[PDB]
Amino acid sequence: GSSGSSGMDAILNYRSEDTEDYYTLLGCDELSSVEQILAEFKVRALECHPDKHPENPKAVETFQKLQKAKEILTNEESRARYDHWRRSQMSMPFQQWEALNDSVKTSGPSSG
Repeated sequence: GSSGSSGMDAILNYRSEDTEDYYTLLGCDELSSVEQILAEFKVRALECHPDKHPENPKAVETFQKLQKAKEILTNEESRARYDHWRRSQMSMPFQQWEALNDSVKTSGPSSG
């Protein structure tokens, strides 16, 4: 004989997340390696690429935060600084601090 049929697993969790964590953007952590951090950035970035979806401008943002974070992480030097700022939970955002580190002068006027 021959019979059988099953597949009632129609349960998924695609909830959203309201947070601005450079680590969340790529869904990785200190454990994740550079190679991987890039792979996810490519798929996650392409899946929401602006060029592809010219009708959806907002997308640009998602790609802007994906390319930025991916960089700050990919580089052990830049990342190292990020973590430090976290453990210190400074009042100002990493962005600001970053500038201070490089130079104690006004760097990057374009904010938005």
